[PDB]
Amino acid sequence: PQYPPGPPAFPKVYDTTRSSVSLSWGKPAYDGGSPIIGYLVEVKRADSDNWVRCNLPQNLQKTRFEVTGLMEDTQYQFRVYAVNKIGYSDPSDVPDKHYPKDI
Repeated sequence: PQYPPGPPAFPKVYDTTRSSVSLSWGKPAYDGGSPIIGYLVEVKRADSDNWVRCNLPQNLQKTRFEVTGLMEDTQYQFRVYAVNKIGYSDPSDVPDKHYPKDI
């Protein structure tokens, strides 16, 4: 008997550019009894209700991802799913709203 994994641990922004935001997280506390196969990153405009998927899970084995194609001076929010062969974790929201900016 196997379940979807738990939420990714400690998600954060760790870099930005004027057109991208880079997120990092840690492996979930539990994997539901089947190995983690990937992660799924979703991004929305902070002033929006429409989340957009940024990648295919099997394409994202590492616990970091650069979200590209973002508009400078526009605020975004992010959430990350852990995935295994059973399904998707509860998403782990990335705290706060974030601008893509040259820092």
